[PDB]
This record gives sequence, structure tokens and C-alpha cells, in this order.
Amino acid sequence: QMAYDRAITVFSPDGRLFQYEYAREAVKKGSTALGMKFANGVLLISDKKVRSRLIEQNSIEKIQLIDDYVAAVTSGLVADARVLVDFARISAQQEKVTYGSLVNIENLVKRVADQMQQYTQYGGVRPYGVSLIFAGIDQIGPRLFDCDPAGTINEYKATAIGSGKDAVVSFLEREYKENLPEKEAVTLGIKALKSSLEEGEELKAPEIASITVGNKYRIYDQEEVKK
Amino acid sequence: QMAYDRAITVFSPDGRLFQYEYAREAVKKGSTALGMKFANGVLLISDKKVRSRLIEQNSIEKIQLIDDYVAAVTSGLVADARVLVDFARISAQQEKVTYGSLVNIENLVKRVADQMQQYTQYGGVRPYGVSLIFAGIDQIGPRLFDCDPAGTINEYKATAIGSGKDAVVSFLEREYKENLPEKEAVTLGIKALKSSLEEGEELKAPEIASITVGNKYRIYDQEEVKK
Amino acid sequence: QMAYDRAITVFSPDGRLFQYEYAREAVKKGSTALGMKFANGVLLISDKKVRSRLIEQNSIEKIQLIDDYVAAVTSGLVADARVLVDFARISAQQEKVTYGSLVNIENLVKRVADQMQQYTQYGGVRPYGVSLIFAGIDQIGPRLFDCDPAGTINEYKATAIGSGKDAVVSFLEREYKENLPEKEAVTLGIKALKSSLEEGEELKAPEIASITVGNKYRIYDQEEVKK
Amino acid sequence: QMAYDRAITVFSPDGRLFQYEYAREAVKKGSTALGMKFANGVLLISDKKVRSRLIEQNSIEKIQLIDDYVAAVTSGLVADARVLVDFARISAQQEKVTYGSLVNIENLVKRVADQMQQYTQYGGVRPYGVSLIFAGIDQIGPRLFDCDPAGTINEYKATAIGSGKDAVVSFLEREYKENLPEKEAVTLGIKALKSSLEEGEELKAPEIASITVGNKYRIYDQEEVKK
Amino acid sequence: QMAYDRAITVFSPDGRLFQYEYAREAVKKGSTALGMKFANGVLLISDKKVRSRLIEQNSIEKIQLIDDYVAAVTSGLVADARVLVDFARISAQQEKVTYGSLVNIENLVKRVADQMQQYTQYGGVRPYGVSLIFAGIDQIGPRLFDCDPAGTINEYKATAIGSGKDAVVSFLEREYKENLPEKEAVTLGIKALKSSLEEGEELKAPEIASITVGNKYRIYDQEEVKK
Amino acid sequence: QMAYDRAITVFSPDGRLFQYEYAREAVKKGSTALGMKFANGVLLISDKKVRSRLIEQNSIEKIQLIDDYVAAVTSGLVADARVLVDFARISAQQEKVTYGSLVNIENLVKRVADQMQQYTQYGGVRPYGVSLIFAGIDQIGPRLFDCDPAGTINEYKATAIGSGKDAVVSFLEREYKENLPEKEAVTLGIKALKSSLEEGEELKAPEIASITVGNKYRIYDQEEVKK
Amino acid sequence: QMAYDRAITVFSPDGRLFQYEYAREAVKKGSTALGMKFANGVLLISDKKVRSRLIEQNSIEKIQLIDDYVAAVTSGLVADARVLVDFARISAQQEKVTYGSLVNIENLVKRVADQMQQYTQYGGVRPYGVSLIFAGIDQIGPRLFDCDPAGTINEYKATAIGSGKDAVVSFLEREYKENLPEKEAVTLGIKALKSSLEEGEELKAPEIASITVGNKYRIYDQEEVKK
Amino acid sequence: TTTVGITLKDAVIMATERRVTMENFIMHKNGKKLFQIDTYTGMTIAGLVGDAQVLVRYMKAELELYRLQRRVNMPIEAVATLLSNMLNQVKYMPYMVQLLVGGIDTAPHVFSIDAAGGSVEDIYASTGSGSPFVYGVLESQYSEKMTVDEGVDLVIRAISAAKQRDSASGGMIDVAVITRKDGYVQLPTDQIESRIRKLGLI
Amino acid sequence: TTTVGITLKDAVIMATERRVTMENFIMHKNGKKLFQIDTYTGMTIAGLVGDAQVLVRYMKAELELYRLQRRVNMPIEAVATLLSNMLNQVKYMPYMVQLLVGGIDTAPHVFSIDAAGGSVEDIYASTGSGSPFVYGVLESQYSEKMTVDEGVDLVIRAISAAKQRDSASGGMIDVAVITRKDGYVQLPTDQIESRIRKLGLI
Repeated sequence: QMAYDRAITVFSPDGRLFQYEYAREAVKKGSTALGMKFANGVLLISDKKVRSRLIEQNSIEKIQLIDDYVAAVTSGLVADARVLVDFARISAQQEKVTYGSLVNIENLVKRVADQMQQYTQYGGVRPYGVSLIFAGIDQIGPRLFDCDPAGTINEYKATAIGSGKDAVVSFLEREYKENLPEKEAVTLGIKALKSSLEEGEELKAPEIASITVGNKYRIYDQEEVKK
Repeated sequence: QMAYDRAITVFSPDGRLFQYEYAREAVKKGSTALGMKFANGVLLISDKKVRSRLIEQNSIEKIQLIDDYVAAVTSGLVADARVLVDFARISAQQEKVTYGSLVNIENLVKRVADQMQQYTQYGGVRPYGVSLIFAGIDQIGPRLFDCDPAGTINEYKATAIGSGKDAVVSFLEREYKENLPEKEAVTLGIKALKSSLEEGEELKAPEIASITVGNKYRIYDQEEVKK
Repeated sequence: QMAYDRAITVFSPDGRLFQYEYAREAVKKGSTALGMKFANGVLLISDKKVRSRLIEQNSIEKIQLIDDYVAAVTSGLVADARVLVDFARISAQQEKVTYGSLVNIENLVKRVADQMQQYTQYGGVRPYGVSLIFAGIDQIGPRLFDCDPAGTINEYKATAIGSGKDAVVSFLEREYKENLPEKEAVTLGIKALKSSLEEGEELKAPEIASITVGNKYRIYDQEEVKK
Repeated sequence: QMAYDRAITVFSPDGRLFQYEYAREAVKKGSTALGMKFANGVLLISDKKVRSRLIEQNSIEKIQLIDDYVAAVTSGLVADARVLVDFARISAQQEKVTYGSLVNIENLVKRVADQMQQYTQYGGVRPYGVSLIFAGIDQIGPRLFDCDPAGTINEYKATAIGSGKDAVVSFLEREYKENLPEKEAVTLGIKALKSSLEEGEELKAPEIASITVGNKYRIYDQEEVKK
Repeated sequence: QMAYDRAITVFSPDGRLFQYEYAREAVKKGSTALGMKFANGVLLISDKKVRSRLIEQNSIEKIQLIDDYVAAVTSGLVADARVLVDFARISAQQEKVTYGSLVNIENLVKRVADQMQQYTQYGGVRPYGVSLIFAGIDQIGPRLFDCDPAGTINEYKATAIGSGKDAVVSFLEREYKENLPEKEAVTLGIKALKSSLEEGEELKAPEIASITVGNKYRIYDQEEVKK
Repeated sequence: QMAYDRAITVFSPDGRLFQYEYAREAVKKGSTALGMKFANGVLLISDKKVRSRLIEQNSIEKIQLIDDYVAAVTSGLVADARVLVDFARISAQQEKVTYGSLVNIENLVKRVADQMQQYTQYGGVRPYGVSLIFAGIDQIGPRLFDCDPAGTINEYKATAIGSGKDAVVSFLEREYKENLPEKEAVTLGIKALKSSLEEGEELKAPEIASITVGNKYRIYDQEEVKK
Repeated sequence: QMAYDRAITVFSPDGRLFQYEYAREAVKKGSTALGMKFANGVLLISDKKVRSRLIEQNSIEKIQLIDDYVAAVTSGLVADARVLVDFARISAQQEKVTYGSLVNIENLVKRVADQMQQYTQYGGVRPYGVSLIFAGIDQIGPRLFDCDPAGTINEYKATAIGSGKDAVVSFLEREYKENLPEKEAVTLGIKALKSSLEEGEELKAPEIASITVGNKYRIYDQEEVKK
Repeated sequence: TTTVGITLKDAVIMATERRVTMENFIMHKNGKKLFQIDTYTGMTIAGLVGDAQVLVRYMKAELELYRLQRRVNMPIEAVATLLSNMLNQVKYMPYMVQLLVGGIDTAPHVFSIDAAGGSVEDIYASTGSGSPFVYGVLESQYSEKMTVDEGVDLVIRAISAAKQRDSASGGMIDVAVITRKDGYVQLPTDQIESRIRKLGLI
Repeated sequence: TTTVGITLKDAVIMATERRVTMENFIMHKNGKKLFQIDTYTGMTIAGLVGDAQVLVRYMKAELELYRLQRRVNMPIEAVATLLSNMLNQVKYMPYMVQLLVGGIDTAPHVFSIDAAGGSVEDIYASTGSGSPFVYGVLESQYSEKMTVDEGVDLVIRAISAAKQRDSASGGMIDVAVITRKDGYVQLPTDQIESRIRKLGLI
């Protein structure tokens, strides 16, 4: 509808938000990633894309920590992603200051979606062109969430993000199993990733980051990734 | 009227608000649900739609509590629904703080509609794409309300919401009875729901939540739902 | 004028406000009602329209009290009507607090029209799509007013509102009499209402509310309405 | 100029303000009235138009007092007229409070035009669709003014307003005389009014209000008007 | 340029401001006037246009005083002229309060142009449709200025304004002489005015106002004007 | 690009600002001027254009002082030029107050460009239609700058401005020499000016203003200019 | 997309920001420059373009210092570049004041990108038409960054900027080596620059600025540049 | 209250007591006044409990943020500077506290900080009503050439003395040790009781 | 506290002691009160430590900014003027300090500055509780014709006297020398101890 795809604050006669459905198209341009729970833990993986040797390999990593017990990874407009992650790293500290300890994760993911939905109902501002993944350990246990540009929240046992998203959930919806060991689940993940991959491409030292109860996150090096 | 369907703050020559009639089209896209009163109580039901096994079944539930004596369920833009429910959960506490006890429900539903009508008469902001149901017990007794995107309030003995709305009220306007037992009314409700359902589909562990005077809400499990 | 019917703050070459004449078209969509003075009193009536049995009959009533000596009834966008009535119920208390007693009614009706005209000369906001009736007793005696969307005030011995407005004033301008008894005037009112009614329809337990000096309002039940 | 008749804040290539010339077209739709000075006094008259018997004859009067020594009458959008008169009734009290006595009238008329010109040079607000007449007694003596929608002030020995404006000034510019008695001037006024009147119509108990030095205003009843 | 003559804040590809060149067209619609210096003094004249006998001849005068040693006259939108003159009458008092005495005139004319240029570089507001003349005596001596709608200031030995502007400066640029007597310069001025006049018209008791060092302004009556 | 030449805050597909390139067209309409350094000094010159004898020759001068050791001259919209020069005369005093002495010039020119660039990245305001020249002596020594409408700063040994700008820099880029005597450089300047001049015109008592270390500015009279 | 290339706050149906892709076209118009790390140091180079002899060679230098241990160089709209560099020179001092020492560089580059992304998600303001390079020494060691108009940050071992950007990274991606001596790396840099250069042009005393641990920056003169 | 922090060749040592006093009597015996705010950084507090607990929460946040964004720990001179500004900014509605900051970067560092923002680096310091009884022990027995085991026994001999002479100091002793190798380490209570008996202070 | 700054033909000399006093006793012995805020400029402080450390950070920034934008150092009269305004602006919620500013531009300059903003240029000045014991030595031994080696020995003879008579002054002496040739130079501690023994003050 060329007449109803100019402003975020306009519904179409069919009751839609094209400027909102469009922002979801900028996400599918980003790299691929996912997350899976298992026995007393949870993890993440990203579709590391090779780049020029001239770039420091310690900043290309999309796996970002929000605290020693929470992490995240993002897809879409990199300029906005860098912002929300900083917004998350700040909301988390507000809780620790207010409650003495990041007692729950949903108290965090919520502060974000509220910041994103805000840019959807007011004019003169565009939404955020990114969706994210959140993972970590709380009083409850292993968690795993996702957030679309408008603020839609949903808690999953597993999920993907990027371009090969639908291709992964397909594979993963069939072969996923609960309460698995660590490496037993990783080899499963790289596979579902390997699925969405085009035949012409392979896997190029992807990022991984796991965690387990009573512990902290562990970014193990590309060496162990080969395995 | 392609000339009068761009802004909320413009009346058509016939005296209408197309941008308001449009928001009511985004609601009919949401799942179906209803609510019924009976002997010393009231309840709710939602058209639970099966999803991937990968999603935690403790967040798909649309039945949301506002207090141990009030609940609600919503249809439409999920991003906005998550907001009003939080707005309601906050307005309710303002009363308890101001009056010591949520003495009435209409004092609450009103604070909401006022927040929604606000986004209908001012430019630069779109309305909310949701209608809701409210239920609970007050000094008076069992109550049951509904709210459209503009703030229209109406108190019912029964009501539906979603896509199969008109199909339900039809069935329900014929077979509804007052001061019924609990389960006697549930079997009636699932039926009116079963009516609006397309033949190709059936019922998939719907959500239910009832309450009775001198008690609190009860979310009984899918086990009892089969019955 | 397709070129001058987009904004409230634009006069046509003939000196008009189409966006203002349009808001008067949304009022004629509402139910019908009227008001009449008589011997030491005044009253109101509304064209009660039958609805589903599923709606509580204690909220369909359009006859709303502003104080034990003032009432009102409205026609048009129900979402906005609910707001002004609350605005009126608040302006009335400001006087009692400021002057110790709602000494006059025009001091109230004025505070409203000022709120409505405000939304007519500024851009970015639409007017209110409603006109109202006000009645009650003051130091002077029985009063009766009306307010259009722009703030036009006029005090009448009788008046109507809704869709059958012109049809009523016609009938009523011919057969109205002053200083009549109570019931003698009611039977006259239902008649002028009966006039504007389409032949296919009849009267369905309309609302009535009268008052007399030294007394308070009286909402007598449908039982006495049959008579 | 269809390209330069949309906003008040736009000059045409010929140096004009169509949105300002348009507001002067809404005034000519209002009733007719005038004002004349004479020996130690001044007065006003309005073209009272018959209305339904159902309207109280104590509110149809357009002759409005601003103080016991100043009055006014208006033509145009009745919704805005009711506002400025209240604005005038407030500006007058500011002087009495500031200077102890409404010492001059031009100190008042000025506060108004300043409020009207304000709505002519800023966007997002429409002008006022009314012109007024002011009369009264000050330290100087009998005065008489007029104000157009933009703030143009001019002091006259006589003036008219409404639809039959030009027709009156024509008649009146020929037969007007200074320092006349009271009734001798009234019979002259009704005549110039009678002139602009269409042959099919006559005079219907017009409003009159005079005053004389050392005295206050006098609204004499329709009885004396017949004479 | 129909594409670049809508807003003040838009330059044309040739580097122009049509909305600014247009405001200069509304000035040429106003009456004519001028000002001339001479021996130890300066004066002003206006093209008094006859009007109806019904208007008090003590308000038609365009010659306005800002202080007993400064005056001015204006051409263009009368509604705005009345405003700046009040703005000038206020800026002058700010100096007397700040410095104890209006020591210079340029300190005043500057405060105005700054108020006018302000309405040229910001959107949502139209410029002023007037140019003015200023005259008076300061510590330096006789002065004489002019101000266009944008704030352009220039000090002259003589100048004109209105419709016959160019016609006057032509005549006056040829026959003007410095350090002349009072009346010797007046007869020269009325002549240059007589020049720009159309043959069908003559001079109708124009306004004049002169001044001389160590003195105050003198508005001599029409009687002496005949001479 | 008729589609990208309406607002300052819009880049063209080629990465340009037409509304910015346009403002540079209003400058080329102004008179011509330049500035040259030399042995222990610096100077300025302006293309004085003859005007009517009726204008005081003490205000036509475009050579404006900012302090006894800094000057400037401007080209373009005269209404805006008068403003920045006042803005400069104020910024200079802020330094003297803050640091006790205008220690540097670049600390001044910078405060201006910052005020001009401000009106280039925000909507609802047009840029300034002028470029300027600055000259003077600081702790360092002779300086000479220039500023375009956007804030571009550049320090030169010589520069021109106005309409004959390119014609001058051409001539001057060939025959300029450093560390010259005073008059030896002036005769060079008038020549480069004489170059850009059209054959039909000559030089009409141009403005000049020089300065030397340990001294102040010197505006020598037209008498010495002939030489 | 002529329909989606007008405002920054509008996504295209394909999920893009043309107004953002356009700003990247104004950068490619600027001069060329790069930066390279090596053994215990890092450096910069700029494609110095010859200009008129009339410009002081101490302001043409694009190599700008932010502190004695950090520098930068920019490409694009020179008016905006001058601003961010001042913004950077201020953010750096905020750290020294807050933490006593510019302990890290990323704490600085971040404060900038946040200022640039700000002008990308809000309407009424255009982005910045520049990308930059940052270099310097911190607690970690030699660093090197880059920033696009939206805020995208990336840390490199080498990078280029300007028009010959892609041409350089090509050459440089092949022949770059780590931990090299100083001059051994310079001769490599000028070469990659020499590559992107058009055959018709050569190198014209380019700017260079290096640094080494425990030291400060060194802007060595054109003399050593020849070598 | 009694806090102490010293500095050695490649280590830092901090210690406190636990007694708290509210309402002019001994309301709590096992309070807490020694905190780990970073991987190689610790802090002590003395004065108003509320104002101190607040800060400890602010600092833990500012330093965990930095560590995640920049990927390394903030130096110690900067930590003290950050506080100095956060306190001077409210020197007229101030926090009524006295603080010590100690940690490891390229070398050990200890800083004392007052309510107005004054920060000073020193080899050893002490805060609280029992501070002077500690300075008397350090002036007489401190030596930069000492080991870690010797420095632990010293801070114990010192606080054990203030407890004998300051009424607002008492309780079990909490001790921490910081090194680039093992990091921040809070000593077990049994090791403290052991050294005490070994020294003769019970 | 005791600070001193003098002026010679082509040089400037500034000196302080190091003792600090918090909580009404000697809490630190090797404090710092003499700072380099520019290439040819220095400053001393006396009074509230926090309020002073803050300023030193503001000034170091304003002067390093100027030097980078304008490419040259700010004069000294302007530095003092900048402060004078930054203090008078809060003379009712003020900084409780006394300052000295010294540097080189075309000539040497020394300025004294109070809490309210008063700035005065002089050939020599002193701040702190030990100031008067210094003015007594300079009134008797100062001479514009002196060299640098003679001026260093003088500021030492002066502060060494205040330490003998002012209880709030003590510690090792920090000395700085400023010249257009060698710039700001802080003297090594060994050279100070040497001159002291050479003079007989230990």
C-alpha cells in the first residue's frame, strides 16, 4: 500500500503497520545465530563471517556480555545494536543498585522492549532495526528470550535469528532434545546452522558461549570450535 | 475515503474516524476468547493455538492476572497488549495505596480507557490496536467488562473477543443462563467457542481461569481442561 | 470543498469550518433524547434502544448525574462523552470547593464549552463529536441548556438531541406548554418522541429522570414508564 | 489563489492574506447591529431575529455588558464571540485592580486586538471569526470603537456590523447628526437599520442599550422599543 | 517560482526569498509619507486620505509619537503597525530605565529590526508587512531612519514610504537642499508629494510634524497646513 | 533536483545540500571586497557603490569594527549581516571578560561558524545568506580569515568576497607578494579590484582600513583614497 | 526509491535508509587518508591536495590532535568535521576530569558515535556527512578506529578513508605486515596511496603523523616527507 | 569503627572489625565493612552505614560496566578520582563517610578518601575511631620488606589493640589479600583464630 | 600548609611542603600540592584538598584544549582571570582554597588568588598557615638580582623555617623551576637534600 507505508503511526485499512513490517526486513539481512538450553545450562552461537585480515578479531565478535551471568547477540542495523546493548548494560546495573542483585532476567528484557515499543507509537522517530537474543542464569535457572523491533517478548527452549532463521527452526523443531549434555547439544546446533547454510559456503570459526549453574560464562576459543 | 483515512484527528464528511475503524481490524486478527458470569463467580477462556514445542508453555498463556482478585485477557497487537496490562497492574496499586484496598473495578478500567482515548484525539500518535477483557471480584461482586481502542466501556453478563467474536455472541446470546454452577457454565463456554471454530480445527488445551466469592483466582491445569 | 475539509484551523473562501460541520454529523448518529421544563421542575428522556440481554441494564442508561441537583445526557462518540461527563463531574466539585455550593449552573456549562472550543482553534487535535443536555435546580430555579461541539451555549424551555432532533422540535414547538404538572408533561414528551420515531419501531422502556424544587433527582423504574 | 489560501502565515505574490480575508466573510453571516454617539451619551442596537418560542428570551440578547459603564455586541462565530467577551470582562478587571478604576477604554480594546493579532502571525491556530463593537463612558466621555479579526482598531462617531453593514453606513453617512437627544437619535438608528433590511422582512423587537454621563447603562424593555 | 514561494525559510536556486519580496508588496498598498532634515531639525509628512465623516479625526493620524523627542509613521498592514509602535514605545522606556535617558536613537531602531528579522529565519511565523520611518533629536542631533520587513536599516537625509515612494525620491533626489529653514523645506516636501500624486487627486489636509533642537515635537493643525 | 532542493536537512542521492549551495548564490549578489596581509599588518577594501546623495555617508560603510584591533566586512543579505556582526561584537566581549583580553582571533571566528552551522543541520530555520572577512592583530600577529554560510573556516594571506571574487583571486594569485609596505600593497589591491570590474564602471571612493602592530585600526578618508 | 528517499526516519520496503546511504556518498568526495599500526606504534597519512599559495599551510592540515596521545583525520563535509573534532576534544577532557586520565580510547570514540546515531533516528535533523579515523596510545597500546555517519565502530590494523578508499584496502589487504619498523611501514603506506591515485596525478607533500609508546605524537615536516 | 589497609611489594592487605552501633548501643556484632568491588580491588567504609552501602552499589556497577565494555579493569588512581568527584559534587548535602581503596594494577596502591572528595595515596592508612591506636602500631612495626604472612599478623596485632581501647570497635576480624596471581582472597575465619592463638591475643 | 612562589629575571620558582592533615592529626606525610598545568605554567594549592584537586583537573583541561585548538599556550594574566571568574561565580557556595599561579610568557609572572576571585600580581607570594614565617625571610633576603641557584636556596631556607614554627607544615620539600629554555622542571629529591646539608638545616 503505497498510501500507508510512509509513517509508523498509520494503520492500513486491513489493520497493519507496514513501517513495522519493513523494519523486520532489515533484520533478515544480518548474520545468523541461535540459542539452545540443555542440562543446567544454555548457550549461544553466531554465524561468524570471514572478513579482511586487517580487522582485529576481538571486536568482530557479536557475542556480547551484559553481566557475568547474562549475554546476548543481535542482528540488523549494527549502529542501533551497539546502542541497545549499552542500554541493556545500564538497565542491569539499575536493578543491582535497586535490589542488590540481578534477581531476574525478565525484569531486564522488559525494560528494553518498553524502550523499543516507545519508538513505534510516536511520530518523528523510526523504530529499531534489530532483534536480539538474551541468555543467562537467574534464581529460576537457565533462561532464553528474544525481542522483535516492536517489543514482542517470548521465552523459548531454543531459537534462531538472522537470515537462516526459518531454515534453522525447521531443522531444530525436529531434532531438538531437552536436558542434554553440553557438547552433545553444540554438535546439534552447528548442524542446524550447517543446514540453513548455502551449499557454496561452510562454517568459519563461529562464535560460541555457554554457561552452567553456579558458574559464569565461557567464551572458548576457535581451537575448541574446530572440534 | 482515500482522502480521510490518513490521520486520526480528521472527521470524514459523514462524521467518522477511519483510522479508528481500522484499529478495530487489527483486533479481529487475534485469537478468540470470552468471559461468563454465574453463581457467585465469573471466568475466562482463551482460544489456545498450538505452537512449536520449542516455546515454554508458561508464557504463551494470554490469561494475565492484575491482582489476586482481578484478571484479564487481550487480543490484537501483542506489543501493545503487554504494555496496557503493565499499565493496569500499576493503576491497581495506585488505588490500594490511595484507598487501602482495590474497592472497585470500574475505578481501574476507567484509568485505562482514559489512557487509550488520549491517543485518539491528538496527532503524532497512533491508537492502541487491542481490546481487552477484565474480570474479578469487588465489594459488589462478580464483574466483567470490555474496552475498545477508543475507550468505550460496557459491562456485560458475557462477552467474547478475537476473530470468532460475532460467532460466539450469536451462539451465546441464545443459550446463556444466569446463576449457573461452575462446570455447568464451562461446558457451555467451550461450546460457544467450538461454534465459532472452523470445522477443520478443534480445541487445543484452551486456557481457563475462574474465581468465586471469598476466594482467589484458580488457573486449573490442562489435565482438568480435557474434561 | 475537497481543498478546505482537512484541518479544523482553515476557513473556506466562504468563511466556514467543514471539519466543524462534519463533527455535527457524528452527533446525528446517536440516540434521541430531549428535555422539558414545567411547574417548579424539569426532566429528561432518552430513546432507549434495545440491546442484547447479555448487557447489564445498569450501564446502558445514558442519563448521568453530575450532582444530586444536576444531570445530563449525551449523543455521539461514546468514547468522548464518557470523558466530558467526568470533566463536568470535576468542574462541579471545583465550585463547591471554591464557593461552598454549586450556586449556579451556567458557571459549570461554561467551563465545558471552554474546554471544547479549545479543541477547535488549535491544530493537531480534533474536536469532540458530541452535544449534550444539562438540567438541574439552582438558586434561580429549573434550568436547561445544550452545548454543540464548538461551545455554543443556549438556554431553552425545551430541546431535543440525537437523530430525531428536528422531528421533535417541530412537534414540540407546536404543542409545548409552560408550567405544567409532572406527568402531564411526560405524556407530552413521549409523544414528540413517538413522532420522530419511524413507523416500524416503537418505544422500548425509555429513560426518564425528573426533579422538583426542594428535592433531588428521581430515576423512576421502567415499571412506571409503561404508564 | 488556490496555492496561497491554505495558511494564515503565507503572503500572496500580490501581498495579501486570503485566510485573513476569508475570516471577514464569516462575519457578514452574522446579524446586523450598530452604534451611535449623541449629546453626552452613546448607544447600541442589534437586529434581533425571531426564534422558536422554546428559547429563553434572556439569553438571545447579543447586547453584553463588560462593566456598568461599558458594553459590546458581536457578529460572527458565536462560539468565539462568547470567548472574547469573557476575555474582555477579565481584562477590564485587571485594570481596576492595577489602577483602581477603569480610567480609559482604549487601554481595554487594545488588550483584545493584541490577543487577536496574535492568532494571525503564528501557524497552527486560526484567527477569530468575529468583529465587535465597544461603547461606554470614560474620563474623556462617550466612546465607540470596533475591532476586526486581525486587531485593526478605529474610533467612530457611528458604525455598523453584520450583514447590512455597508447598507447602513451608506444611509448613516448621509443623515447622521452630532449632539442629538436620545430618542431623536434612536428613531434615526432604527431607520438606517430599516434601510439595510430586505423588503420581505421587518423589525422584530430589536435590542437597544444606551447610557449617559454620570449614569449607568439602561436596557429598556421591548415595550418602549415599539415606540 | 511556484515551487519556492511557499515558505520564508527556503532559498530559491538563484538565492532569493520570495516570501520576503512579497511582504514588500503589501507595503506599497499603504498611504504615502516622507521625512526631511534641515537646519537644526527634521520633520515628517503623511498622505492623509479623506474618509467618512463618521470617524474621529484624532485617530486617523498615522503620525505617532514614541517619545517627546522621537516620532514615527508607518505603511502597510495596519494590524501589525499598531504592534511595532507599541514595541517601540516599550523599547524606548527600557533605555531610559537602563541608561537614565534615551541617549541615542540607533539603540532603539536596532531593537526593532532585531524583532523583525527574527520572524524571517524561523518557520511557522510570517514576517511583518510594514516599513516605518523614525525621526527625532538625540545627543548627536537630528536623525532619520527607515526599516524594511527584514530589518534593513539605513540613515537618510530624506526618504519616502508608501505607494508614491519611487516617484518622490526621484523628485526629491533632484531638488533637495540641506540646512534649510522650516517652512522653506515643508513647501518643498508637499511638492514632491504633489508630484507622486495622480492628476485626478489633490492634497487633503496632510499630516505634518516637525521638531527643532532644544524643543519638542509640534503637531500643527490643519489650519496652518493650508498655508 | 526539484525533489531534493526544498529542505536543508535532506541529502541528494549524490550527497549534496542544494539549499546550502543556493545560499552561496545570494552572496555573489553582494558588493566586492578583499583583504591582504603585508609587513607587520593587514588591511581590507570594499567595492563602494555610489548611491543617492540623500543617504548619510557614515552608514553606507561596510567596513565594521569588532574591536580596536579587529574588523570585518560582509557580503549578502544585509539583514543577516547586521546580526552576525552584532553577534561577533558580543562574542569578543565574552572573551575579554573571561580571559581579560581578546588573546586570539580564532577563538572568536569559531564562535560564529558554530552559530551558522547550527542553522544548517536543523529544520524549520534557514541558513545565513552571507560570508564575511575578519582581520586584526593578536598575540601571534596579523591574521585574516573567512567564513561561508555553513561554518567553513580558512586562514589566508589574501582573499576576496562578493561578485568579482573569482576574478580577483585569479589576478591576486599571480601578482601577490608577502611582507610588502603599506601603500605598495594598497595600489596592488585596488588593481586586482580594478580587474574584476566591468569596463563600463570604475572605482568610486572605495573603503579601506589598515592596521599595524602596536597600533590600532585606521579608516583614512576618501581624500587619501584618490591617491 | 523516489518515495522513500526523503526522510531519515523511513524504512524502505526492503528495509533500508536511503538518506543514510546518501550521506555515505558525500564522504567519498573528500580527500584520501589512511592509518596503519606497526611495532609499538601507529600512524596516519592524508592525501594533501595542492591549493593556492594564498592559504596558510598551517590550517590546510587535516591531521588534528585530540590529545598529546590521540589524533584523528576526517573526510566529507568540512563544516561538520570541524564540529565533531571539537566534540571529541571536549569528550576527552570529560574523562580526564572524571577518571584523572584518558585511560582508554574506546570510551571516547563511543561518546561520538552516540552523538551521530542520535541524528539518525529523529526527524527534523540531518546526519553528519563525515567518517573519521582515530589513533593513539592507551594503557593497552596502539589503537586505530573508524566511524561511519551512523555510529558503526570497528577496530582495525589498518584502514583508509576518502575517495581512493576501496583502491587502498585492496592494495593494503595484500601487502600489509604486522610489527614493522616505522619508516618501513611509511614507504608501504605512501605506496598503497600511490596506488589509488590517478595516473595523471602524483603525491604533493602529504601529511604524516606517527607515535610510539612512552612518547607523544610527531608531525614531521615536508622535508622528511620527500624521503 | 576501625579499618586498615597497607601495601607491600606485590600485594595489598585490608582488614576491619564487624561491630556496628545503632541507637547508641551494640545492635549488631557481625556487620560487614570490607567489600570486593573489582577483581583486583577492594574498599572499606566507616561512618553512616546507609550512605556507605549506597556507594558500594554505585561503584560495583560503574566498575563492572567498564570491565565489560572495555574488557579490562579500571586502574586504582581512576577509581579514587571517580569517587572524589562523586562526593565533592554534593559537599553541601554530603555523604558522611571515610573510605579506603586498595588494589593492584601494574603495582599496589592504597588511597584514603574523605567526605569532601580529598584523595591521597599512601603506603598504609586507617579510618574510624580506632585509627590512631593503629597508626601507633604501624609507625613502630611496619616495614616495606615484610612478607604477606608477616603483614597479616601485623594488621591483627593492630586491630586487636584498638578493640582493647576503642569502645565502638569489636567483633571478629575480616581480612583480605590481593595479588595479581591469586586475586582478591578473603581469608577463612579459622586461619584468623589460628594466628591469634599463635600470637597470644585471647 | 605552606606554599611559596617568587620571580626572577628570566625564571620562576615555586615550592611547597607535603604534610597533609585530616581528622585533626597527621594522616599523610607525602602529599602533593604543586602541579604542572601547562608547559610553562604551574600552580599551588592550600586549603580543602577536595575543592583544590577538582580545580587542578578543570584547569589542566581548559589549558590543554586551548593549546591544541589555538596551537599556543595561554598567557598567565588570562589563566588567573579565568579562575577569578570561576570562583566569584560561586562566592556564596564557594571553594575554600588559596592559590598561586606562576609561569612564563614574554616575561615571568606570579599571581595570588583568593576564594572570592581576587587576583593580584606580585614578585613573590606565599599561602598557608606558614605564610608569615616566609614573608619574614623574603623581606630580609630577597633580591631581584639573584640567580636561580640562590633563589632555590632561599625558598628552602624559608620553608625550613615555617616547618620549625608551624605545626601544620612538614615533610620533604618539592621544588620546581620554570624557564623558556628548559621549561617546567621538578628538581630531584637528592639535589634538595644536598643543598640542605650544604646549608645546615638537618
